[PDB]
Amino acid sequence: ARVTVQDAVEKIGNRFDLVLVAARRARQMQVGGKDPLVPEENDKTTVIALREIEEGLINNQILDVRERQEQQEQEAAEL
Amino acid sequence: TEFLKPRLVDIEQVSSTHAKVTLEPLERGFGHTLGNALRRILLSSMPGCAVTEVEIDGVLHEYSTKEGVQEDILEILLNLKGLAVRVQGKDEVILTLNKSGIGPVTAADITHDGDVEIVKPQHVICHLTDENASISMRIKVQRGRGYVPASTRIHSEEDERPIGRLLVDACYSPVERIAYNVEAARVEQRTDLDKLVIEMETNGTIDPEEAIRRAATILAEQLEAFVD
Amino acid sequence: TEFLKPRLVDIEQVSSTHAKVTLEPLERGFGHTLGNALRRILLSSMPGCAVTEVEIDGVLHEYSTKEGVQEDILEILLNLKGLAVRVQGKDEVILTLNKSGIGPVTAADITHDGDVEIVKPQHVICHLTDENASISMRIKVQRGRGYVPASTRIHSEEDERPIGRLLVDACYSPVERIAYNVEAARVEQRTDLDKLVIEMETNGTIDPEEAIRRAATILAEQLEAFVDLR
Amino acid sequence: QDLVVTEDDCGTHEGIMMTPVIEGGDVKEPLRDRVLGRVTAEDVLKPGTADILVPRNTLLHEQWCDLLEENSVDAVKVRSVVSCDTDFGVCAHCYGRDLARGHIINKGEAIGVIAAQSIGEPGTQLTMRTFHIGGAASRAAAESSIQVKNKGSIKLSNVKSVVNSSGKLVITSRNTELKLIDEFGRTKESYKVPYGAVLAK
Amino acid sequence: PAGTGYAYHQDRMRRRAAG
Amino acid sequence: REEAVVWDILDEVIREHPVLLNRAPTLHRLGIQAFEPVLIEGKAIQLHPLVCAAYNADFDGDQMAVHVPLTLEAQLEARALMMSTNNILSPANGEPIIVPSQDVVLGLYYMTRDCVNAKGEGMVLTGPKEAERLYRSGLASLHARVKVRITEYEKDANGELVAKTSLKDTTVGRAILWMIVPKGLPYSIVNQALGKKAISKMLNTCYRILGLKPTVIFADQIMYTGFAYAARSGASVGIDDMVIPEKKHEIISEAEAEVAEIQEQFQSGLVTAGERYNKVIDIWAAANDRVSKAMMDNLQTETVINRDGQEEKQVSFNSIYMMADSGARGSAAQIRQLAGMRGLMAKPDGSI
Amino acid sequence: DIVLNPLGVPSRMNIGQILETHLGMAAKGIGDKINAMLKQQQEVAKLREF
Amino acid sequence: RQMLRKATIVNAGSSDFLEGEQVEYSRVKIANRELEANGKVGATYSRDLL
Amino acid sequence: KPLVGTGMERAVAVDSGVTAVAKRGGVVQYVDASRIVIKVNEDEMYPGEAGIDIYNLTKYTRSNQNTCINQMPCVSLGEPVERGDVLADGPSTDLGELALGQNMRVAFMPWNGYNFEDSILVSERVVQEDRFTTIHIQELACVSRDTKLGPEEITADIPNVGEAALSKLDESGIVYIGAEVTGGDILVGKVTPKGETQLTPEEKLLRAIFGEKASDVKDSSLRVPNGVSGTVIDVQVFTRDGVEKDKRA
Amino acid sequence: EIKELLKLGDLPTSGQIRLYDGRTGEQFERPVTVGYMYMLKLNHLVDDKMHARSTGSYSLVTQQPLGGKAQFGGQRFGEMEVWALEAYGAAYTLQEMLTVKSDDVNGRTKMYKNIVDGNHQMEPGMPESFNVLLKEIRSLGINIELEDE
Amino acid sequence: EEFDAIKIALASPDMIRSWSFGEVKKPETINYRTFKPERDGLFCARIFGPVKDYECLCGKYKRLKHRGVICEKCGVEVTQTKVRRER
RNA sequence: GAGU
Ligand SMILES: [Mg+2]
Ligand SMILES: [Mg+2]
Ligand SMILES: [Zn+2]
Repeated sequence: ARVTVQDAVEKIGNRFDLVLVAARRARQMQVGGKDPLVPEENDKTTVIALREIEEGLINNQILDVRERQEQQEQEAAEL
Repeated sequence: TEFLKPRLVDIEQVSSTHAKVTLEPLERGFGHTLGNALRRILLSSMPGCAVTEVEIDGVLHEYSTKEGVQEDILEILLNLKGLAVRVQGKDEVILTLNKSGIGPVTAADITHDGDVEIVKPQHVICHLTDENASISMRIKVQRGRGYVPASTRIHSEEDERPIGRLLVDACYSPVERIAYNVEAARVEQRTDLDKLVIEMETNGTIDPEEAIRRAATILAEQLEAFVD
Repeated sequence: TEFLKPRLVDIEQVSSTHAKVTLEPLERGFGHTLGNALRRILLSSMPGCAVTEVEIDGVLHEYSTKEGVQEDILEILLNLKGLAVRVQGKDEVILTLNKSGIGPVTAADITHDGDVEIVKPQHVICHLTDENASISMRIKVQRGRGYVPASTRIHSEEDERPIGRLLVDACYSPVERIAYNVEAARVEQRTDLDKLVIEMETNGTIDPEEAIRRAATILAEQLEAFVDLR
Repeated sequence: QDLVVTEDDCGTHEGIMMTPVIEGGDVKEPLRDRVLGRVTAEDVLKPGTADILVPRNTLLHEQWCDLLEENSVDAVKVRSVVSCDTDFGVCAHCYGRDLARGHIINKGEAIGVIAAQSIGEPGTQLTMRTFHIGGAASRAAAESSIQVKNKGSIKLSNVKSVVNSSGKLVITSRNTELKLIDEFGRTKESYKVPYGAVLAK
Repeated sequence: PAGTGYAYHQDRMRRRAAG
Repeated sequence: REEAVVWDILDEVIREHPVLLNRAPTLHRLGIQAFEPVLIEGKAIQLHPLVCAAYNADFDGDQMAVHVPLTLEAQLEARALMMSTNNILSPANGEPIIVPSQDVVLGLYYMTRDCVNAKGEGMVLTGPKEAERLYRSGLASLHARVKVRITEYEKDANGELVAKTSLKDTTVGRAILWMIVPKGLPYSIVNQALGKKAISKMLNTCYRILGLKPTVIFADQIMYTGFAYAARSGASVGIDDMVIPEKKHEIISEAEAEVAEIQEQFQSGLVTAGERYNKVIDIWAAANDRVSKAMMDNLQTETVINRDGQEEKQVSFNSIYMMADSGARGSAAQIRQLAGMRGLMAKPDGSI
Repeated sequence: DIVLNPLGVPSRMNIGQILETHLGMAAKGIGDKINAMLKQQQEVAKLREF
Repeated sequence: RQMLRKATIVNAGSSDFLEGEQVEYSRVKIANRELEANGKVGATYSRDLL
Repeated sequence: KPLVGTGMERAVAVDSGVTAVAKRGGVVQYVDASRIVIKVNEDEMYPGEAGIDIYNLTKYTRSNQNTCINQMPCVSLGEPVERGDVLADGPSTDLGELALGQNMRVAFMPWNGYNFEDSILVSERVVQEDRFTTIHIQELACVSRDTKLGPEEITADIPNVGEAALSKLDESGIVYIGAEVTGGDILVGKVTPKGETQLTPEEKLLRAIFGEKASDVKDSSLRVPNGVSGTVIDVQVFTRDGVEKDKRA
Repeated sequence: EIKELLKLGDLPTSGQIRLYDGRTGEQFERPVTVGYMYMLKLNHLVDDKMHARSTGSYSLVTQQPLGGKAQFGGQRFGEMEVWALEAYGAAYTLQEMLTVKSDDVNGRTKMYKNIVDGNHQMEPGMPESFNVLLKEIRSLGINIELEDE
Repeated sequence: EEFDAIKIALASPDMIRSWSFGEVKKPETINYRTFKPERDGLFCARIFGPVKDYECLCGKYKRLKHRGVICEKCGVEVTQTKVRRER
């Protein structure tokens, strides 16, 4: 994850999409303060996102799922 | 004198055989000064026991092949070099091994002397293929230090040398390998300090940490002549 | 364990600068073990005395020229870096040098303090050409170890910053050269046991025997961390 | 500039039939080396046309290439960038492996720029290499006679020689090639015989 | 419109296609 | 004010933050690579040796440019696409661009190459660790021909890796290099005397069997050991290392009488100026080859000076030959100018 | 004082640097011998001869 | 491939190409997809090297 | 000097003119760091004048590359000298021969990659002996111009300056000779006149807290360039014809 | 002549000598050529070459940073350097160097504030040099307009 | 700010007048003494805008307190100085 | 003028 990204690339596949997915997750931890799944072990948001993708916890589709889950529950609360 | 002493920081015991040891902080140049001095004593000077002589009945020389045995006599000798033995009382013991039948001969098959401990009893020595095959040998273990080869023993010791006595390289020292790596340390002000990473790998007879203690002890014992 | 300690046998002081030191008996392989480990400490860690600060009156900076003097101030400073001094009691002494007339100023012209020995009195410092020229300076000698440059000393304390004090290099470390040879010992009937002949070449003073004692001391102090702490 | 991997599969059957390269005498570019990591267009089997050896859209991996040598494949139709049907770019299949990655190219990668850089760089750098260092002049063009090493039957192509007074086969053709057929029959060595050359056999 | 940008650039291209 | 606490903060920020290094000219994408920075006191950038090839960077005063990827996107672009560990193979040809050069090749060549008996010929060692122990103890040369037991790891038809153990007839040096070799590679790859051409194939093999992580660590290890042994070797360049063949002046006087024969045949008005020009150039061109071949036989195999029973022939350990043969530096062409005949020069015309 | 890399010689064909080094050592050898004779203080006659 | 981008139309299609226009081969093939579906006058062309 | 020379060294050093050479042979009457007086021999010495040549030596001066040009005397007091001998050495010359650098003990061998591609491994000993050490002389200037608003002043009185900073400036506003300076320290106290300026409400508030209102001249004092650090060895002042001179000038 | 001079020095004919590693004390495997080479320190001091910049002055019309260490300048990221990022596919790094790092005036300040707020967010716009290009082309009397979405 | 495509076509006399915010009738750049723009000159502030942010030339209207104001006296609109690179 |  830190040194070699190959296994993280092998989870998603497209290097280009790996970058977009890990950037969107890292933005969540950077700004939202969304809690990390893997122990940080004193690492930056970018590295945490890559570990999370390597172990197969974060995914474009999974992010989109939790986006509608939380947005729909807030719509429910407003009405 | 503003004596800057190091402190033993980490002992990563990766295995009972292999251990890494970080050490900091060391003043500039003391990384290699302590690193090498220790490495030398640890390899050549740490004392222990090893097979010095072997006598197998029906064996005139090390290049012959015994029937019903997979390994050639040389291959057998090479296994005895690596045989880990602790002798408690005497400095010289002759162990006897008589074994027969279709079996991988292990170190447990040696008749253990009262004060002689075989540290790895499952250690392979020879493979008997024919069931009718029986092997009988007398393994002489002496206590010494460093690495004393048979080539340096035949040239110096030219007293009694009868035909049949197989001479095998004597590996007294129980340190299997040692390397020290020097990386730079970072302190609040001082930025030219160094860290000493020593990787040891013993067989198991002497503990790695205890071997380090003894090596440093021998070094400090030699400095008793230089007063301070 | 067949423990065998060496003993300091001969100290052949060929000169106050050069000394040979034979050492026996050493068990096989300990000759190079101790030889090199000692050589490294002896070159670096050894403490000594050196000129740290200079103040010549009528000198604002080291790049100026003084009248009636052949040498530029920098040349003079470089000579003081090589000035051999022993201080017995204090670790910091300020020596005064007032000299006049048509003379090569030597180290002996410095007013010697009670506990301050100039090891090379004929050491050249400055050449006075005009007879009417008089030079007056205060040389601060400190005791320390290794090489402490003026660049590493112009970025630490500096609470008082007096215009006139000149900071120059002072290699405190006395040891100029060291080499350790290994020859046959021919003791009783051991043969293998050799001898450690260490040829030292130091500046003034630091005594050969004293230096070896200190070097071995530093080694044994570091070994405390590998014996006491596991 | 514009050329980017746009699609995964153009679904084209098109491709160029590559053949082994034997310039000079030593095999410069082997078929495997020329075809490695290229999509194999059209079910290309073994000599005996009665069983499919290799499939369609299948990236040539090192294992597959090793099998080609055991089977002694003459020539293979391989999917190329030129024969891609993708409009406004090319498909990952027609390109094949990203040589820099060691696997099939990712869609989105800007291939054209990579290509131009790859072609251009050696020239630009070799213009500096044998020139700051370029000193001693060591020319070599004494090609007088061709010597065959492996025994074989002489096979000439596009040649029109005529017997002379001396009794030797004098070639009267410009482009004349000389192959080296083995026992079973396959080209092993190849040379360039010039016009007005004297053939021994 | 390539590499990292291909994701965003195709998302624009569909925004362009649908008005 | 550069306060003490500020350095600790700076140290905190740069961790896991990639920076781009660039060298002019930027000819292919590898001219820019990302690294994790390591803060050093001192004003020069420190570059990794093995990527010197991609940058075409030699430290005769070269300078490089530094760029900070700011955004999270840019950081991840740098770590995933542009990191040096991620970009090994040339995009132009399927070949590893990261390959040991110079000192590294020389060290490994020195270790693997064998010598007649020397210290401790024909010994028997338990592991490569006993071999290392023997060499550093001073009872064996790196070129001693000794039989060692190594256990090589060969990959099976499935994912499972097979381990096999046998007695190999290698030298002490090759045993010690086997320690750097990952489990999975065969022992036979290191068992030959290693040059630059063999080491690249080593890395290629490593990449296709094991994959990226193992290759990266392996490459680093190879660099460390390569330098280390290059320095142990004590390799140097004296003027006695440039060996002139004893038979230069004879070959030259002969070639000089020959050129005189064709000058005489010109003065008779039989041979045209152009024919003589061509035949003088041919005489010298053959003289140059012969002198070069004489130097190379006299230098290549000049260790005709061996032992054990009586006299034997072996490869020369002459420094300049080792340098050229290993592929560390120089070539036979360079050595011709140094020890042999310089040869025929070309005019600015192109004419010789 | 300095450790230079020999791998920067055979390719470069600047063998001047090596001859300079050999002769420089020889020059310094004579220097070290005169230095030794001056430290001993043998005499004018012997220095003159050497 | 980039050299073979363009193509010269010799003979009219169902669009306003007509004789001698040079257009990108991509665009005329996409036109020919819609011609195959709609029939109409097909466009005859020749690929050009540039 | 170079141990391994060619012989051109002497010719280059002497012909370049950077070395002081003797016009006329004789005995040296007076050696000094700053000058050399030689008394000429009777045979060359003209019958008109006293016949004593005085060469004033050029001391630590700036080069075009900011290097240091110094002449050192290479004769002893009261030495017999031949015409056309080197009296004083230029910056890179030793006893009349050309000395461009320094010879030293070199070993050709690989070392742990610290000499990889031409990379050089040097002993601390060389640094300690200060033999490769070099001298660099930089020139900073402070211009007092006449502007539309009024003349600029070279005063030490500058808005917003620590007494630490003003310690090194004299009454006139010029740094003292011999003073060590580092980036941001002020050399010459020079500012440029300023006009009216809408002070942001926060500066209205801040100046109301402190009280120190802005002055006429702004802040354009010459200060040490960032990261350059040195000792002031000399100062020069140019004044025009009729402007009131600084006390320092 | 040189070997003869070496013999007068009691130095070896080879001019190679036995050397010992300072660290280990053991000898190196073979003689090393040792002697005195006359060496020069060139005018290229690292003190004069090292340079670094995050944010500074900007050029007058193009609004991109100035050049050169004497002007506290930004490194030129040139066409060749751009192509490298294009090959890589590194799109945001490239955009960054064209916009928030260079001309984009809104972008640079907004980006700076985001960096101090930890959030490394990209907030790009249009480089000021392109706006200029347009104005220059209309000053030529060629209508160049932006058709929006 | 974000657009889709870019067109180039011939500039009509009429089109050129659309962009223009004033006719320059004088070669004058600035006054030699008050380095301020000359009337209907090449640097005219009355045409291309104010030299300083939200400030007219003669200085009658200052700061955001006077937003889109056109000074009757000098004839300068009080806006951002940014416009001088735009108009 | 510095590395190609
Ligand atoms: Mg180079
Ligand atoms: Mg270079
Ligand atoms: Zn107004």
